[PDB]
Amino acid sequence: RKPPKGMFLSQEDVEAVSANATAATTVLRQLDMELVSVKRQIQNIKQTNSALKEKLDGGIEPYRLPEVIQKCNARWTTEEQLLAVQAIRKYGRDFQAISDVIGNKSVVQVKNFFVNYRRRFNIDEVLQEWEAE
Amino acid sequence: PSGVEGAAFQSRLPHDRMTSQEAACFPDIISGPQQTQKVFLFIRNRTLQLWLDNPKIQLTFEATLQQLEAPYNSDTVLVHRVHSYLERHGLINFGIYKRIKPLPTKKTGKVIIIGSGVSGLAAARQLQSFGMDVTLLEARDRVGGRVATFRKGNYVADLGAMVVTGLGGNPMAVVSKQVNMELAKIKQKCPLYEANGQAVPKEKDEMVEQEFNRLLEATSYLSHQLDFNVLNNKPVSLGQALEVVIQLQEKHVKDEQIEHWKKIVKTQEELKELLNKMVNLKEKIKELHQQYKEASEVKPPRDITAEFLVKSKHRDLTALCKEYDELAETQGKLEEKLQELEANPPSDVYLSSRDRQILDWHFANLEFANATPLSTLSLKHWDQDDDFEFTGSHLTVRNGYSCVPVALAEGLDIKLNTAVRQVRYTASGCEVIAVNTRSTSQTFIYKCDAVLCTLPLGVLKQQPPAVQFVPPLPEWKTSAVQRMGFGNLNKVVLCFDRVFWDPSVNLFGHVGSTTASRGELFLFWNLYKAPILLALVAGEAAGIMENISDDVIVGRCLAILKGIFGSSAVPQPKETVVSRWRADPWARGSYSYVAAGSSGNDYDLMAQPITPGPSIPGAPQPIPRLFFAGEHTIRNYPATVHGALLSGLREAGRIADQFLGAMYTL
Ligand SMILES: [C]C1=C([C])[C]=C2C(=[C]1)N([C][C]([O])[C]([O])[C]([O])[C]OP([O])(=O)OP([O])(=O)O[C][C]1O[C](N3[C]=NC4=C3N=[C]N=C4[N])[C]([O])[C]1[O])C1=NC(=O)[N]C(=O)C1=N2[C]([C][C]=O)C1=[C][C]=[C][C]=[C]1
Repeated sequence: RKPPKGMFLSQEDVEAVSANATAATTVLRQLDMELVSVKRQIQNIKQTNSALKEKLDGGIEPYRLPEVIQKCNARWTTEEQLLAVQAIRKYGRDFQAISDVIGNKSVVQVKNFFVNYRRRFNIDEVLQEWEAE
Repeated sequence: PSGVEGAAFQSRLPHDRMTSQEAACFPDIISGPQQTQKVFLFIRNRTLQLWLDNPKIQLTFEATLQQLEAPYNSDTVLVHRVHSYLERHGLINFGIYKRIKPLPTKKTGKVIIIGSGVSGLAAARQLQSFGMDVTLLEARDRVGGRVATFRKGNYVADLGAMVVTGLGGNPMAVVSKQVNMELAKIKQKCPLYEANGQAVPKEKDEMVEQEFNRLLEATSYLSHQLDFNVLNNKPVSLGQALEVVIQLQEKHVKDEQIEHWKKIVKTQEELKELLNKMVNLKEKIKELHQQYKEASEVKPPRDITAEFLVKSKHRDLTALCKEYDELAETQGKLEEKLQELEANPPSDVYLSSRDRQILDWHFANLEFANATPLSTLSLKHWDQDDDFEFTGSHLTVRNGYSCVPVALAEGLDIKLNTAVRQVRYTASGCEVIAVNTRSTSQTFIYKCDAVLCTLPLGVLKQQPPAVQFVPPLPEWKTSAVQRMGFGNLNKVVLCFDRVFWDPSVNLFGHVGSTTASRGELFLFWNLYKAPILLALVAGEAAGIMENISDDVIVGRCLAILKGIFGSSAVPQPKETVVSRWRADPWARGSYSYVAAGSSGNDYDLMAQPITPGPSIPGAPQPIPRLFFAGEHTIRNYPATVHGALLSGLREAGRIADQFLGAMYTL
């Protein structure tokens, strides 16, 4: 029904190693070459990758910006409203980014902002200019 | 098994069914009702038991009925019929028994039997026992043919048959109770010893053997499932198949390596693409930090757009630091997932050079079993006789097997040194023309009703013929003779003054250096009381070694042995002999095999007798005149003593039935 355990034997494979006198050693050569031609390709890309790693040496350590820890207030200082209007100009609807920039307003206050001051900071215009980029 | 059912089994018969041969002489019973069948079977078995229990004395119709019960000793035509069948076909009272009723005084019919091998002897005994006139014609100056036994001083070793292959269903079992052969069991254990002269260690010994075994099954699967039996018209041999399998095993090893590295690259290149992304981010980062730094250095107070700039760039920078942190994450995974794959490779090779060599010894062992190059055996059929193996441990005939032919020969008309040259057979009888092997111009003629031919297949094969058939054998028979295989295997007998091997070890292998010579002295037997070693020559090697001088052979022989035991534990041999069966003109080989393109069926053709054409045209169809026995004639037990012995019984039966007529068939 099935070959012995760990003996391998396809109908297809048999017809292959018989179809002529040396189809035998022919086929074990195409593999012997297909093999070495990959073992080599490995080293090529192990070498490529080894050098691309030596560029990433040092990490991003000299570029990392210390931890800002600040209490989410609820008042909109004029300064903050101004930061806001510009964060919109630059970021569109990304409420997280705006919130990050302003520093001390949570992702929702920001959404609410969009609705209160909508009239007086022409947030329509501002948003429609952000799109044009 | 045992009881009366043991007897059925120990006689090679199904205890609870009627055989085709029984259906033949009891068509009344077998086409009858199940009830009668059981009575018959019982009678049969019970009789067998009786004979078996005590085969040193004849078992008569009386003495049988004498020992039966109701409802069985009820019908006595039945009992008499049964006993008479069993007797005719040598199931009971065969071999060497004490007769109760000294021999019926005048004989009927006359038979010439060519050759006093065991097959011939066993047949003669039966026919004489059936009161017929029998004479055997032996070319050699001794009985026993391929049962040869070297004797000198206390040295005793067979150059021919040597082992009893299990007593479980073996006619020979009976014979050994009639004849004091000394039967010693053989311990299976066989330590191999590489070319260098040192043990293959348990670790390897086991892996190779086990692979060998798997390799065989593999061919079998290949044959029955994949049906790989013809290859551009020629029948596939076992040898061929073995290669095709090894080839495929080699292939898959490669196949496997290939897709393992194929897995490394696909991953070690997902990694590249990630590192590329990672550089380019570290790039944007470097420059963004600069931008932010320059925007922080504008000391305040600042207007809001310049304050926003600091803020903007600050977020923008942490955003790109989140990313190049999740990528260094990913990077770590793919980098370990790669010490992974790269640490557990698949295997380097299917089999090493030391391996392929040890596997070769296992092939030699098989070439020995079959007396032939695996490239000659039939794929589909080489093992057709496998089912009918006896059960029990193999044995050696410690006092030399010759003791059997000699026992059988006793009482018989045997003309030794008489070489048959022509067999002519006609509607009214046969004459056989033989010569004297010593002065070969000195001629003999034998007249007879029947000729039983037990000539070895090797002989029957000769071109051109050593024995002429007149008229020629029908083509259906000669094709059988061609198609069948007749191989070769040889022995070297080493006689020393002292044991220097392991007394408790019966056989030990030597591993050759090449495929080409796996057979050469590949195996040694410690079997006898005396200090004697036996060395096999099998496979392709056997044939070639026959052209080498005895000394050179005993050369390579001692060489190997020193190699294994120490260059000075191994003395010169006191007496040596070397067999050459392919050379021997009264053998022309050693025993038969199922060659590629043959089948078990050819063996049946061998046994089929020959019936001549009519004398005067339009005269009635004649009686069959020419009959065959021999190891090559018995489908289920080729190549053996017991198998020949059996073919002898067979023919004697069939001959008597024909010539003395069968009273029991009614
Ligand atoms: C060879 C061999 C060896 C070495 C070993 C062995 C064997 C073998 N086997 C087998 C047997 O032996 C056989 O089969 C038998 O014996 C056979 O018989 P037969 O059939 O009978 O035949 P032969 O014997 O041959 O005889 C015949 C006769 O004839 C004559 N001739 C010829 N020609 C002629 C004549 N005459 C006249 N004229 C003419 N022309 C001759 O001479 C003869 O005599 C075996 N078996 C068994 O059983 N056992 C054993 O052991 C054996 N061995 C084996 C192998 C197998 O495989 C073995 C070994 C080891 C282990 C196991 C087994």
